[PDB]
Amino acid sequence: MMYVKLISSDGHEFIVKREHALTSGTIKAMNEVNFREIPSHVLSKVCMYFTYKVRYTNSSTEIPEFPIAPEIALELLMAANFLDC
Amino acid sequence: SMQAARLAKALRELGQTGWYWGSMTVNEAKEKLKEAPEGTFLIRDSSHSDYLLTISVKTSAGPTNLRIEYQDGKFRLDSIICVKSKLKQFDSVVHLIDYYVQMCKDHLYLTKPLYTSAPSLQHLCRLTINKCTGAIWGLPLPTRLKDYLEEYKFQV
Amino acid sequence: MDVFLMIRRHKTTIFTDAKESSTVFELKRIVEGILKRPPDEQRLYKDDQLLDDGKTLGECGFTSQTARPQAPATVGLAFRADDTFEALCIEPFSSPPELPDVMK
Ligand SMILES: *CC(=O)Nc1cccc(CNC(=O)[C@H](Cc2ccc(OP(=O)(O)O)cc2)NC(=O)Cc2ccc(F)cc2)c1
Repeated sequence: MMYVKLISSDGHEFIVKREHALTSGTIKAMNEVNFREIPSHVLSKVCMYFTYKVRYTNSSTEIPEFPIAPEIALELLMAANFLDC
Repeated sequence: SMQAARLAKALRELGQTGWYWGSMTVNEAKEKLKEAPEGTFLIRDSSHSDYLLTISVKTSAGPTNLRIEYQDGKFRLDSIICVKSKLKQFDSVVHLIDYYVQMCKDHLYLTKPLYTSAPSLQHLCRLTINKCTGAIWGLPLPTRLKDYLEEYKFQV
Repeated sequence: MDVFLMIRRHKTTIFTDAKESSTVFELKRIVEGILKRPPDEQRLYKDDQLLDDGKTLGECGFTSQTARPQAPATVGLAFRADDTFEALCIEPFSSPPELPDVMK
């Protein structure tokens, strides 16, 4: 109950703080999760979103831009919708 | 008619921005924007009952403020200040802001909004997609997600 | 000063954070608790440069502005193999598809 393992469709294993992964209601509803349809160029960005969301919720720090390359944006939208985050 | 159904839609959009600060006073907006880059902006409620909202924006000379009126189903910048006939009218206040942001990219100078909180990842993707195209209809996305993009078509 | 990191080996990526004042060894201790290999069986890298256990992450060049939550800095990791270390090997993430022409 410290880290969880999120595995992409192409077999990359992302080990992230359990608290941060619970940013996703879908992950929160479910130690390891396999995302059969989310590739690593998407899932890696999702994991950065978790870090950013935890850091910049209820902070007094100015919220910086979250970078999303146009080339990943459509699949990342589908991932984010599936993940409810 | 004040067209409350249109207003409700416009206020829903405003709630999605992440840069609507609600009951913020002019003094509080000044302190927030004091050290921001030129053009950094937010939207908040106006202290004045003849206006619905106020844009607060950093200028070279410090934060300044510009009110937005809502009349007959249309949003417009303050016409006591700006020449009325040359003011575009909008059904949507986020559209109003997005229009002036895009005009500044190509004397109100707007660049980037000051967020109150981190938006959802879905919304951040929506912004990115909108900055790339308006042709939602043809994207390789399920209809459910096209409807989501249609709910907030703005680039800011 | 918080630094936000990806520690990467093969197809494993650990998202974690530390301080500029954290030592390389303390980072190895984080890795040990996750991947169950002791610090002496770990080598950590910034690009191709081996990091010495005693240096701080800031001394290695990991700074709060270049290791942000939304853009973490990468630390390479290599494990012991028998009587030596494996070569550093980080597998790339997948390639995005081509953009729709409307989006280019
Ligand atoms: C057409 C156009 O571009 N007009 C335009 C653009 C930028 C600025 C102005 C002129 N603005 C002002 O004179 C404002 C008036 C104002 C003051 C306070 C509010 O907030 P509210 O009462 O909560 O709606 C709205 C409008 N003057 C200032 O902003 C001066 C100022 C600056 C910082 C402060 F803390 C207080 C006052 C026209």
